[PDB]
Amino acid sequence: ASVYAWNRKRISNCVADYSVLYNSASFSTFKCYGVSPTKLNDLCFTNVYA
Amino acid sequence: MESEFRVYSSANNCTFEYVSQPFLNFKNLREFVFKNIDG
Ligand SMILES: *[C@@H]1O[C@H](CO)[C@@H](O)[C@H](O)[C@H]1NC(C)=O
Repeated sequence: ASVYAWNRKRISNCVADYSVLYNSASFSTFKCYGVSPTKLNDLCFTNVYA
Repeated sequence: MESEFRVYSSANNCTFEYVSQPFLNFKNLREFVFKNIDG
């Protein structure tokens, strides 16, 4: 989508594997604010907004 | 043939969706208990 009409996908009731994203070589920026990438694969959240 | 659904008119902000396997002289007796404890 365009940045004025940015797509929001609500992610619920599943298992989120964040190490697949973190260990990928295809991403240039993976800057996390408020949480560290190492404990993302452990913690649990109510909803994820993408 | 089931061809009439008139239960709602809108759906705006969804927080949770869950699709599952079907739960189901009078021949069947269905007992259900619904509880709301700590969310
Ligand atoms: C809920 O829906 C209304 C209209 O559909 C919208 O204006 C509002 O921003 C929504 N709120 C949230 C938290 O999604």
